[PDB]
Parts: sequence; C-alpha cells; structure tokens
Amino acid sequence: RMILIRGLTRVITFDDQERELEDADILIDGPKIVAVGKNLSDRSVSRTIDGRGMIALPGLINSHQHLYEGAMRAIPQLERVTMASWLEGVLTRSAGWWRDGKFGPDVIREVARAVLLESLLGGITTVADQHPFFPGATADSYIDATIEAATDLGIRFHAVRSSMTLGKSEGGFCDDLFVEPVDRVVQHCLGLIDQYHEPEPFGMVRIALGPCGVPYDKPELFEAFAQMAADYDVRLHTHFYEPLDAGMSDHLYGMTPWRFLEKHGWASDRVWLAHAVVPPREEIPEFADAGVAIAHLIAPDLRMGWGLAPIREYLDAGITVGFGTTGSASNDGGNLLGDLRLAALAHRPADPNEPEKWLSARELLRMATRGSAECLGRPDLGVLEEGRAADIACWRLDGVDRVGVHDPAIGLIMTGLSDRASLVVVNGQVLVENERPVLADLERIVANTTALIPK
Amino acid sequence: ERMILIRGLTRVITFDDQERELEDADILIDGPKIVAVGKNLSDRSVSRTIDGRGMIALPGLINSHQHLYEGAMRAIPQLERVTMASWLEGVLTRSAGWWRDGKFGPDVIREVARAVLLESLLGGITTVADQHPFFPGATADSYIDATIEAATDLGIRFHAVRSSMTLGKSEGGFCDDLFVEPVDRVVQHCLGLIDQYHEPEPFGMVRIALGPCGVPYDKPELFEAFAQMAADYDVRLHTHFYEPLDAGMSDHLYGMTPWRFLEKHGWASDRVWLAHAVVPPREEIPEFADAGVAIAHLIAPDLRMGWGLAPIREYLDAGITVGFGTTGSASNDGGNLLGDLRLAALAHRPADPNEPEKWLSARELLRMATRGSAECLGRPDLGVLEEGRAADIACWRLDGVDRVGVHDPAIGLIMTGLSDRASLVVVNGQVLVENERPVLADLERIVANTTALIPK
Ligand SMILES: [Zn+2]
Ligand SMILES: [Zn+2]
Repeated sequence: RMILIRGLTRVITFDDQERELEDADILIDGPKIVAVGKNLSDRSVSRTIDGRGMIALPGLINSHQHLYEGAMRAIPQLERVTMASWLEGVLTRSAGWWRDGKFGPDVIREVARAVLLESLLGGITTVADQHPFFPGATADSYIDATIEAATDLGIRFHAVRSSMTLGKSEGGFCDDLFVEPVDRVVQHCLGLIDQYHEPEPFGMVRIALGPCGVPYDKPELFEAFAQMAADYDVRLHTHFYEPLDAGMSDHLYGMTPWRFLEKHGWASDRVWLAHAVVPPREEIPEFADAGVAIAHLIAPDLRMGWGLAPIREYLDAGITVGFGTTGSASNDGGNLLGDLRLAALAHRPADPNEPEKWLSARELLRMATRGSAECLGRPDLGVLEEGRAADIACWRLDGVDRVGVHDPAIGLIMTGLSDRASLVVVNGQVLVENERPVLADLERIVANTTALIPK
Repeated sequence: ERMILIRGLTRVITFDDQERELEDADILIDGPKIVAVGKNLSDRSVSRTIDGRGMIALPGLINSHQHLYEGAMRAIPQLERVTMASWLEGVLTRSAGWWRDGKFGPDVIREVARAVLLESLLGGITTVADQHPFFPGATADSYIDATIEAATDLGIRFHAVRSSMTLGKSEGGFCDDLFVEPVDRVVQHCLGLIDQYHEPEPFGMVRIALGPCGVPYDKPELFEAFAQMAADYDVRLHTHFYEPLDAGMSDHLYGMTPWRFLEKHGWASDRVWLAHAVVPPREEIPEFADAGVAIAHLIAPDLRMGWGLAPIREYLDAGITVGFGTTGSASNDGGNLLGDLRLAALAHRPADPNEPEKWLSARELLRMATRGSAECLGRPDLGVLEEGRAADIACWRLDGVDRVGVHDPAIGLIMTGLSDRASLVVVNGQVLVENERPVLADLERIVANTTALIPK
C-alpha cells in the first residue's frame, strides 16, 4: 500500500550532497520516504501519481506564525506604522475583541483552520505557531484550538507556548493582566507536553517553549524553560535583536540581549531565535559556537521598516538559518514561498558591487525547508531522502507564466503569477492535488471562518 | 449588438478625479467604452450580464516598460546574481548568438511575445508598452511587426517603442557594433512603423513610440531626430534614466548630467516618460516637474541589479507623474506587475524607519499601475473607471481562503494572497479572461508552441 510519485521533471533533495534529479521518482511507505530516484518499482504500490511537469521539494516549513492574526489582515490604521504603534494596535485588538466575546477559543480555531489551509495550499507542510501578542491566549484554550485545527487538516504542527511575564509595573512592557506567574506558565506547559507532545520520529504535534523576549519576560522564566528543555527534550524559542531591544536590555540588566540569554541558559543548541535584525557584529561568532539557530523573517522586517538582517554573515559563520512569515498582521499573508522572492531581491542593494554576497534561490529554498527543520529540531524533516518523513511539496512548471525558464529552482523564486502548490503530501497523506484540497472542504471553511472574523 | 453589464462588484476602485470607490456596484460597457459606473445600473439594452459579486474591480493594469523578447531568458543560472555590466553583456551575447544560429528571428519573438502578453492578461494587465532594441543585420527586421501581430491576435492594447543602440563602444559605447545601427536607419524605420501601425484616435489599440536605450547607449543626433519626429507626428518619447553609472558615463562623454543632456537635445518636455530614475541629483527633481516628464517606477529590476530605491515619494511630492512597470523577464524575471507592487510596498520602508507617512501606500501603488502608467503613455482614455473612458477592466476574487480576514480589499490585493491571477479581464470592451482562464485564446496550445521555440 505504498505511493509512487513518478516522472517528476525536477527533484530538489537538499540532502548532504545537495543532489537534484531529473525525470525521477519518490516512493512513499506510510509516513516515510522509501526511495528517491529514477525508474523506481511500482511493485508494492497501491497508487501512482503523475509527476511529469512538476518540481518537487521537501515540504516548506514555516518556523514562525501567529495564527490568531489571520483576523487582523489589511487593517487601514495598521498599514503604515512602526513597531510601537503596530504592537499597541495588535495588543489592543486581541485584548478588546477577547473581552467582548468576539475572540473565543472557537473563533481562533476557525481562523487557524483557514490560515493553516492556506499554508497547505502554499506548499507548507509544517507550521510553528506562537501567540506573543494575544494576552488572553491561555485564559481561553487557545493552543488547544490551534492543535485541533491542525490535526483536522493533517498539517504537521509545533505549538510554541508564549507569554509576557514581565509586568508593565515591575519593569515590564505589558498591561498587568497579560502577565502570568512563572510557575503558572511552567505548569501550563507541563500539562501541554503531557497531553499533546509527540516526541517519536514523524510525530505530528510538538510543544516548544517561547517567551516573547528579553524586554518582555522574567529571567526566572528563561531559566525554568532551560531546565524543562533538558528534561523533556523540547525546543526553546524567542525574539532576538529587534531594533531597540539592545537599549531596553541595557536599561534593565546593563547587558546585551545575547549576554542576558547566555546568563540564563539560552546560549545552547536547543534554541532558535526570530528576526535577529541588528546584533552587534562581534557577537556573531558566539551565536555560532553556542549552536543557536536563527529564523529569517523578511516580510515583517521590511514591513516595520527594520531592514535587512545579516543573513550572509550568519551563513558565513555556519549558523543554521530558517525562514518564516510571522503573523498576518505583519505580512500580511501566510505565503512563505512568495516571501522568498522578497528576500532574494531586497538583500541585493545592500551590497551593490558584490553579487557573490547576495542570497541565491537555492540558499533561500534551503532556509525554507532544511533550515527551518533544523530550527524546529526536526532531523526527520526538510530533506527528500530515504528515511525522512514523506512531507513533499510540488509545483507545476508548464504554465504560460513560466515559459522560457531555464533553471526550475530559480524559476520558482523569480517567476510566476501564483505560488499555489500542485501536489502536497504530509506524513505520507496526500492533502492537496491539482491545486485543490483533497479532504478539506474549501468553500465551507471559507464560509465558516469569514462569519467569525470580528466585524 | 448590445452592451455588457458587470453587476454587483463588491468593491470598485475608480481612480477618478475624486478617488471614488464603490461597493456592491456595477460597470456598464458599450463597445470600446464605459457607459456608466454606479449602483443598480439599468440592463435595458444589455446582451450579457456578468456576476461581479465577490470581486474587486480596478482599471486594467498598464505595464509601461517591457522587453518581451527577454521572456526566453528567464532564470539563467549564470545571470542570477550579476551587476549591470555583466548582466547587459550576458543578454547581448545570448541574443546575438541565438540570432546568428538562426534561433531568434521575428517568428520566434512573435511566440515569446504571445506568451508574455497572455501572461500579462492573466495578471490583469490590459495595456503593455514593449521597448524592443534588437535589430541585428544590415536591415531592420520585422521584430516589431511580430510583437504587434501577437498583441493584436490576443486583443491586448499595445504600445511598441522602437529602441536601438546607436553609439558603438568605438565612440564611447557598450556593444559589439552588430547591435549598432546608423541613426538614419533607425529614423527611416520608425517613420515606416508610424505610417503602418499607429492608431492615434481615442481607444486606439496599437501605438508607436520612439525609445533610444539611453544617454550612454545612443547618439545625441538620434535624440534630436526623435524630438522632431515626435512633434511632427504627435507620438511619445521614452528612454532609460539615471541608472547608477549613468551620471559618470554622461560626464565622461559629454561633460553634462543625463538630465542636462536630455534638455539640450529636445527631451525636456511633456512628450517624455522615463524608466527607473533611480539616482537623480535631488536639485534636478523640480526641473523634471516643470518640464512635465513622467517617470516609470520599476522596483523589481532596481532591486535585482542592486541599484536600490528610486526617490518615488519625492517625485509625488513634486507632482511628477509616476507610473509602474516590470521591465523584461531577463531582469525580473516575471511579467507579474501586481506582484511587483508588494515588493515596492515593503522594500521602500526601511529607507525611512521613523517616518511611516513617507512609505508608499497600497492605493498610491495601484494608482501608479493604472492611472500613472496611462499618463506615462499619454492615454487620457485609459487608467480610470468612469464614463467615457476605455472599457479596460481588471477584477480579482476576494473570497478565497488566502484572503479570509482581510479588512480593506485594496490593501488586501497587495498584502495578501497565494496568487495574483485575475478573475475577469476586459480590454476594449472584449472579455478576454473569465474564471482565471483565457476565453478566446487556447492557453495549452500557446504554452506548447512557444516552449518548443525557446532557444536551448
Ligand atoms: Zn513573532
Ligand atoms: Zn528597460
């Protein structure tokens, strides 16, 4: 009862040798890839899928979503704002809607269902969601809602439990009722691991631990989480060197955000860090030696006016770099592949006479697959080879908008009227085919969710 | 012979003199022109009513700067990360090589143009201005005739800008002289093209413009001949403008800035639109305004070649007309104008991190891609959804899963979505796209035919 994808025009593996293949196949057994190569046997195969005219990649992995923000897209007052106005805007709406019973757990479930379905249609097979800018998150069964939506759809899912534990009063940056006692956060997290965490290879739901950041959480939370990570082999995540962070840190602790993390147990290989826009250059070698990973988030970095993270420098230092979209209040889409084009182009003017420093299409596609898998600590994902999860995303190459394309991988980044995936498989299950959801009722999900968006 | 009514569009963006937008409203079409825009329009003499519910309607997008033949030069590994010098050398070498091997004649260019122009319609683009500079040999071959043939077959509105490279490296230029034509040959050819193809009347479907490659690439004698020709025949003038090394090259050759050069040779006028305009001296900007020149913003190639951000806000502040374009697919590498708008919306912001009021808005960008481009091309009949203007219309569906939770649909069109494919597209009153598919063209056959002819 295996599945064979036959005759793929191009296969990008991102294996240890960066192999690519032409007119080749992928054989799938249950949740696992059996083989990648030419003329594989359809012996034990119960189904053969025609891959001709398609390019196949590992499933894309979005290492940074804020699903609840799907209901906050294209709001005119938030179109052109800097971080302070943006943050205030999002925090007030999530707090206001919630208090008025417009943002119940069931509203978040359906918003998550739409953004995760959009994610599948964009070739994204794993999503890591966090909720730093929705205070009522825990007081309303919000991670249970998102996990319910993800499992219904069959998308692989990492739920990052976030918080803002440093109160506006005692030095913080938060309305003193988005604040939870450290032990309360810890205990909620422990319960989530018990209930949902799937640590085995090919696990479909995992829990990670994600304070909002140095300006937002108590050092006691960072240390408690560092302990939990070792205890339960889960991952640690936080925001990192956003503009102004360095000053806020120096003010609270008289040290850099990095020095702070190192002091509280987060300078380790269990850690991935969001944005990393403006670190002191002299700290980059330390990032590398500690083995932290970094998620590049081009859309919000441009949207906020933050600018260009030193990604080339990170790769030069051998640091793991993944990719993410962040929430749809700062993007405002969940289109990861589309955002790769933004990064491909926007980094270039920074080095006008040194094109060798510009990020390539292949470097970017890697970030969105293997790089993100490494950020989430998933050695079972992000690569097309025997033994890895059968998480696969394919795009058609034969459309009128891709005529004259000479290199299909570069083509995926540099051409097209549409980033819609043709064929998407997650955990060996076909979820999208011919650009359409196989199991999900698209029109009904749109109808249901739209009715629930706070008016 | 009746009219067409598009009924109940969720949102209509007119870009009229008041910047009107409507909800649950209609557009009434009669032949080539819009009869009315408003709620509950009459279907008295209507032969067909189209359901516009769930769509946003805009004036058809206008791509004021294309190089169609470059559609055959997409995603070439050797050209992925290159500066202008290497890029230009690679495009010239390849086009010259293919041409001499007999693989890049007008018949091939016709089919490459057919594909890029069909892509254009599918992306909601209703008018394209193509600047073709490639005329190898001893006589100017029928490349323009070929692009016009493709455009007319498809029914897309079309401006053919006859380009050239008349300054050989021997006299300070960049090209293997196989590309260099005598100025008289270019001028003679342009006269014939105007006579044969130009449709100066309102709603004209084919027009001719005159477009040297630029100050570093063409003789001053050509600019002057074209200024005379533009005046005598009432056509427009187009060239590349203030790309990064341009100021130094013009200083070396002429001892004057690119703008002073254009001024001297008859191009500081309201007949002119200018591509890129990345790095002008700030002091010259008020002069652009007083001369009445228009500027086409081309974000994708400006970024792709590492040039950076044109001072678009400054142009708008000065009241200079600003349109939008994609340039050719060797430096984009798509023909997706709507998608390029998101690039501009986001990429300009980090240049003014503390003054978000300076950032280009979604509505300013959509204006550039419609009315701004119309004005670059000298088309008061295009770019606006109102009575008396051409029935060129582009509509997108707002009810897809990837646009759930969108609060403002104009912003949504730029900032969200998995696809830029237009739902319904009308050109010159003819419905050419419906349900994201061509209604008169055979999509699959065109893809197959053109693919077969791409030089490999
Ligand atoms: Zn975030
Ligand atoms: Zn050009």
